[PDB]
Amino acid sequence: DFEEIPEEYLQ
Amino acid sequence: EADCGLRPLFEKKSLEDKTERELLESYI
Amino acid sequence: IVEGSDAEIGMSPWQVMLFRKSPQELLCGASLISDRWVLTAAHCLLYPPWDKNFTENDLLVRIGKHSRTRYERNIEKISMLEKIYIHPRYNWRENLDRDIALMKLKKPVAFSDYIHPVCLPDRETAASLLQAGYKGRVTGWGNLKETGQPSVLQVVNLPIVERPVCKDSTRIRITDNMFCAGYKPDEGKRGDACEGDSGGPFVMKSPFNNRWYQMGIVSWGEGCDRDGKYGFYTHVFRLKKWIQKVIDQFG
Ligand SMILES: C[n+]1ccccc1CNC(=O)[C@@H]1CCCN1C(=O)[C@H](N)Cc1ccccc1
Ligand SMILES: *[C@@H]1O[C@H](CO)[C@@H](O)[C@H](O)[C@H]1NC(C)=O
Ligand code: NA
Ligand code: NA
Repeated sequence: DFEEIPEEYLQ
Repeated sequence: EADCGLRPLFEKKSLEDKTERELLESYI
Repeated sequence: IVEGSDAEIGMSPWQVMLFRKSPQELLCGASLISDRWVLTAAHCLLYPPWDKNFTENDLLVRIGKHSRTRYERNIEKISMLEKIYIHPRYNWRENLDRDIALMKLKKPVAFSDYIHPVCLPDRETAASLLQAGYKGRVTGWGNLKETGQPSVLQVVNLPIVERPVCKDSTRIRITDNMFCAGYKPDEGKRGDACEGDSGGPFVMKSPFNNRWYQMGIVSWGEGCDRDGKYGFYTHVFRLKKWIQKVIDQFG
């Protein structure tokens, strides 16, 4: 249900 | 921090939020 | 938050969302206490009865938020965790005694109109403000009812309750490291924290210096907003020596 967050924060 | 607890959009500009007065009134 | 209202923009700029990386979901609330430190409930990170034991790499903190689900481009800031510190005497086995944890951020967060730290109380402000009938404010993105979810940050103001009334409302053993808050059945008004609000702040605005202080951390309750029940909060001042020890040693 959450909008995707920038990939930079998932690395 | 020296500036802790002072909100930029409220205390810093002398604006009050809609319900903070309810807190103040309870502090007897 | 049950029976609260939408926060105003910038109303709670110390509000932090603890966010699970995978799957992406709300984990808990938390609060910003400096540019590098975030305060939350220990049970948000460690709760063996529910197989909960998060490590630093499992989570993110999202700061400056208002919308629950949106990525608030140009407003929120997302931080990785360097280290988690849980109170060494946190009692997850029985009653959540000492339900407190700190998270150190990998990099300092930049303050803005939407991001700003809350004060921690000293002995004097705690003595002055932690009195039955005095109201604090609880904020979070948790459920709107016990048994749905908000578009934006919710806020509710609630009175601190007399210790004997807290004790008499539950079979759980209460300790000096907790206080309870909420309206009594005869008071008419209502409101409570609920699932997802855990770890968020209970704040009071000192009438002596007009600053906001975090007096509590959303800890536990039996259901949400039930008549004759109250929300229980970690007593931040009582545990401040530990907070300062951690920050002094690892800061
Ligand atoms: C549900 N709730 C209501 C009000 C405030 C905060 C919360 C969220 N807290 C919780 O859900 C916490 C986490 C573990 C069980 N729990 C609870 O609140 C339990 N319902 C009661 C409990 C308290 C202490 C030890 C064991 C069980
Ligand atoms: C939780 O995880 C850590 C390792 O990351 C482990 O050492 C610990 O024993 C686990 N259980 C706890 C703290 O109850
Ligand atoms: Na009791
Ligand atoms: Na209640």
